[PDB]
Amino acid sequence: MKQSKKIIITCAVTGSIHTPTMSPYLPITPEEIVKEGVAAAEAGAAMLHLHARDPLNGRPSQDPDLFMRFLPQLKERTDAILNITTGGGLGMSLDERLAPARAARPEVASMNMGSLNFNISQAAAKFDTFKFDWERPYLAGTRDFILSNTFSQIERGMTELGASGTRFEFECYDVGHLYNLAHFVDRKLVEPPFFLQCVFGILGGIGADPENLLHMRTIADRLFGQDYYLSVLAAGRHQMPFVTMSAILGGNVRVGLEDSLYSGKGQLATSNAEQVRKIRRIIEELSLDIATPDEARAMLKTKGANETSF
Amino acid sequence: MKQSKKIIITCAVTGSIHTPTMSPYLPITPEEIVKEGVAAAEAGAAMLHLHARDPLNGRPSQDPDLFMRFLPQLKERTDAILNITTGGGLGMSLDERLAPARAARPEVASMNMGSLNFNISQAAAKFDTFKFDWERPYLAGTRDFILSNTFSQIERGMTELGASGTRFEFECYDVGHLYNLAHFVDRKLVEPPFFLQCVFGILGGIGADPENLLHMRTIADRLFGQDYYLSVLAAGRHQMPFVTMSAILGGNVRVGLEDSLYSGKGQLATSNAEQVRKIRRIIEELSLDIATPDEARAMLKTKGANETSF
Amino acid sequence: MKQSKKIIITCAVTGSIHTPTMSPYLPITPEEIVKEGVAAAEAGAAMLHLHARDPLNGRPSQDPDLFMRFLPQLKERTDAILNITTGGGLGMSLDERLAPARAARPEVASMNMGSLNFNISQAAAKFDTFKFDWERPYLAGTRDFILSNTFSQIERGMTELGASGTRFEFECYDVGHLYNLAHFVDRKLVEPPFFLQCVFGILGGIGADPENLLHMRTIADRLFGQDYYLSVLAAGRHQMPFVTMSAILGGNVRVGLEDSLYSGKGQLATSNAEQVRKIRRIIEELSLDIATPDEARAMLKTKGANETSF
Amino acid sequence: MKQSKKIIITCAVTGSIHTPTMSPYLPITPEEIVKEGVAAAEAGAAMLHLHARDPLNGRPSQDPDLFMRFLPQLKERTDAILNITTGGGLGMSLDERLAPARAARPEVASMNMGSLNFNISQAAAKFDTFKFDWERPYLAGTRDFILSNTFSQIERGMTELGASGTRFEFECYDVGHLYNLAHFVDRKLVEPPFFLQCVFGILGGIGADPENLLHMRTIADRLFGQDYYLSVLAAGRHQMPFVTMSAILGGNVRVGLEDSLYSGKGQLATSNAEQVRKIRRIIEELSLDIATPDEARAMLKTKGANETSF
Ligand SMILES: [Zn+2]
Ligand SMILES: [Zn+2]
Ligand SMILES: [Zn+2]
Ligand SMILES: [Zn+2]
Repeated sequence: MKQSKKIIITCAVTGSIHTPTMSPYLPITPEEIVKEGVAAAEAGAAMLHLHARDPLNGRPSQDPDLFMRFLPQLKERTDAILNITTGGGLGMSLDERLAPARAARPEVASMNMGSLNFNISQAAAKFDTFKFDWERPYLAGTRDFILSNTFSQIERGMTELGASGTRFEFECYDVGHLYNLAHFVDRKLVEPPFFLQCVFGILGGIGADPENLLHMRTIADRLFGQDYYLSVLAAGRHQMPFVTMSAILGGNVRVGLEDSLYSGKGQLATSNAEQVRKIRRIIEELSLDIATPDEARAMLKTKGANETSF
Repeated sequence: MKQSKKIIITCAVTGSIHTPTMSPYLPITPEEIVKEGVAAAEAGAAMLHLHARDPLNGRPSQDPDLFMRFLPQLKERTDAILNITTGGGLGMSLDERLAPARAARPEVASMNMGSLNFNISQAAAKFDTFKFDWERPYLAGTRDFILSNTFSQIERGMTELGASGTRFEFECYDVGHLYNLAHFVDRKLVEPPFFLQCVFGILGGIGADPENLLHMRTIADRLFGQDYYLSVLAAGRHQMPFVTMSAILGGNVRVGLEDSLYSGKGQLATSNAEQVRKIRRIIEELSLDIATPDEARAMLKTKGANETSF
Repeated sequence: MKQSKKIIITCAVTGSIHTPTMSPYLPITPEEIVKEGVAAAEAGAAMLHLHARDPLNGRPSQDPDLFMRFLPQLKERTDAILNITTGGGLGMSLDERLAPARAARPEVASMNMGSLNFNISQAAAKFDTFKFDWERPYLAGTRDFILSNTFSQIERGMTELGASGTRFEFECYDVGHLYNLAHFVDRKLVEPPFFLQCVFGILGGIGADPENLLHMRTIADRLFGQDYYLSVLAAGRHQMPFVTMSAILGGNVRVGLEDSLYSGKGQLATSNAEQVRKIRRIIEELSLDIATPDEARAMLKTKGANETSF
Repeated sequence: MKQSKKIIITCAVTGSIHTPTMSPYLPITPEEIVKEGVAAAEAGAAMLHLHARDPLNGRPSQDPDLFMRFLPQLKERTDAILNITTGGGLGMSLDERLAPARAARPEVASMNMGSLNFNISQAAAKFDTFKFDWERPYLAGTRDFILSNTFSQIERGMTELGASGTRFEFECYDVGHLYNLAHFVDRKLVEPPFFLQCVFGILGGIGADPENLLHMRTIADRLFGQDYYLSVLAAGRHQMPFVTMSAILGGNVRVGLEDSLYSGKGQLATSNAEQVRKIRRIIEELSLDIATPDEARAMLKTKGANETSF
């Protein structure tokens, strides 16, 4: 693992797992996404991980037109690296999923490193009523859902998006995902540095037990040595302890309303900025420091803000 | 983990990953499966893990009629526990996959604990020619293949097969599979003892690095304490070191031509019995001992040989 | 490991490793020790780990008369649990080392769980001049020094101090110390709960690599299950990351000028209270909470503040 | 860790922990040591780890004259590398301990990497009577014993024995010993390759739990990368499982009556050769292979058999 002299704080603004019923502070409209992205960047986020939602009901959408209603606006108001999801909403085809990144030609895109069960159905039991008709069926339908990323699908994404100079945020939900990445690294379909994002607490993925983070770092060191950066995200209540653990291990951090709707125990976060501010305070207490957007670009070896199609 | 006073040697006779071109000793016909199963049992295998193949070309098949051409014969010639696959051939639907276990009502059935990429396409590069037309497309098609076991699919299998008194061999290909099992254990859809089979070396699953075995045991201890038995299988050259490691850790062992076509380095195994004999010799050198079929039945708490439908 | 609903912050006020030349803020006199202990307790320290020093030159001393110049004063000004060292100054005999605890009959005493090389000689290279004649020879002499705690010595300490109702802070500097404790636990010379203090970063002990903390917790879980509390201290720059890691793992924390002379990177701590305040802020950011002295007494099952001989 | 293409089998012939009462097959006289060393070498031992004993009563002795009654004889009858203990008998001074290696100028000498409690007193409870007067007091006296290896002592041994071209077998009884070695490696007092011998199961050292071996390998990889060879020994019943684990991990193996008096469960070993033969059979079952003495010399980079003073 390459030691992160300056820590990259990534903010995942809204995602596609949480639904409108779950929090009145979930960013939905393009205008809310811009406002939240800017606030997160101003709090210290060097990178913004972005999904789009239907502006009226919050349903996940990979419509590039919705992305074009916030990407240019974010670019004009902040210098944060704009990271586009290729995961999108649960149930979308690969064509739908790659559309935004293909249209935008971003500096960074997420790249899910394996197929797994992705079960968020238990969340539905916490709510007796739902604001929109799509929410309960969406959550319930995940009991029989696989977030698909076959070796052929990964290779296609790497080839098509790699061609425009995109660098990837490799999302690794389990130990096997590290080995899946090693397969591609050995075939030279991606070049170092590898930005490895370990994901904890999803039902279908690796659990949010600390031993799992240290284990994944040990395996990543064995497979990739000094050619990778560690980043960490964890679901809900696990977010702060896991990203603090990452900082301590010489890694990078991902926070945001996509991953947890809470600022702290029993308290809904009113903004992405609250979580960015919190992890930054923790980092500072540990005598560590954060990366600026341009320091992050140099770490990830991105193509530059001026080379995108927005 | 419950310490295995007597070690269960499971023999996986033929499987569905290896193809006829790869070895002339791959058991194909029902008569070959009976002969091999009996030899494996006589060498010390307490349990036989079974798949069927098209008798003419070796193509994987979950036709219950093919199973009925070897199950009664095995039952009459050995007292080994007959474990029926619910994985079957790669590309089969869940209906096809559950058919043999539903017809046979076996003491044990395999139960795959999560969805994963299952890529055996690299095997094709080792052979310039193939005996049968189905082999190359089968292997190549795995680049875009997911061995599907959604939470809904797992629950269906547990409910339908649990109803006939079947005990499961829980196949865990990655750390997330342990957490997937814990979900069901917490909901009481399966009762202890849990026979956990950790699977190493599949491209799409956890790699065959020793640290992965000890890590999975640590996590299983945290999730299940004294309610589980550890078993281990590893692909190809990793088979013997991994099953020896399992024995040393107080676990059980799985060998067989399903998992490795080799008796030792650079030597094709002429029979399943060769591998069973080898692991038994290693066990004996370590001052350990193997379980008889009935000792295995008492460990797994099976319904008994007389309660099956064959 | 028993989960620490409320975290015990222990403050090690001065120790015997750091010398006066190293910081003008090192507490030396009994009056400085009282002032510092009170400030640390008021900042949130539930327990104070105490050593004495020669009031004129700061040389470590296990003279019970020096302890009696701060113990009654601390008892009157705070309700913090007073933990007396049985380690004392490097080079002292066991008779000298046990004298303060034997005289004071404290609620808690430290108990070093094994013999190890204890080399602090490298610290001398950071200073071209020393305030007092004893400092350089003290540090240099540690190259050929063993902090002695033989099985006979440990048994004597446990027997003599156990007789007065003392509970022990078991100081474990390496993995073997856990096994040394297990030997005594199996012989029932100490009763649960076991307050295990893992010590990282001493040359001669286990290094300050995160993997070592998680490993020691895994081994402690195997040896002691639910009968122990985890506490952690780390030398110098490692203090804050290690105690934060402990908090995240469900453990307790030890800070203080005994272990690190710094408040943060490149900044000498002016008081023990600075470090207590810092770890408390980190704890609060993680949505965790600290234990009051009486909550700590209930956790450790101490004899009570009124049952000491001061 | 450097992968051991050929495995070095070291045979520790007699040691100083086991006493004559414990087995009639314990090698005592110089003639017995020669006979046993030759048998062990002929069974496959590339290296012989040697201690001397009083020929009449078996009491440990570091008298160089006793070593000269077996070293020339071993050199003439086998080409095995002769490894001389600098540990010797428990209770000896460093002067006594270094005498044999200083006189012999061997290719290899053992080098204990830290001070620890070394308690073998529990062995006495297994015997109601003892053959010789020295045995019970020797064992009982270990309750209050430290195997001393201070940083000054280690440096002296490295300097004095390094001067004659000796390579060291670094005996590491706990994780802290790895860090102790790193201190010397960083100061260039020893040059690569480092032959690291991890020692499990001594009361006062790290316990014989498998996790401890994998952990020590992880730490050694972090501290020394590709500059070291792993070797393993374990006490009594732990010997075979631990050395088999080492083989599986790409390490080397140490067996012998010094470490275990047993050939297998409930069976006293009649000769060192029995254990060498057993580990060699296990190695061969795993499709691994052993090193010849000269292959071992090339691995360890020894000065050659002709450059010793015997
Ligand atoms: Zn996302
Ligand atoms: Zn199968
Ligand atoms: Zn202290
Ligand atoms: Zn020895």
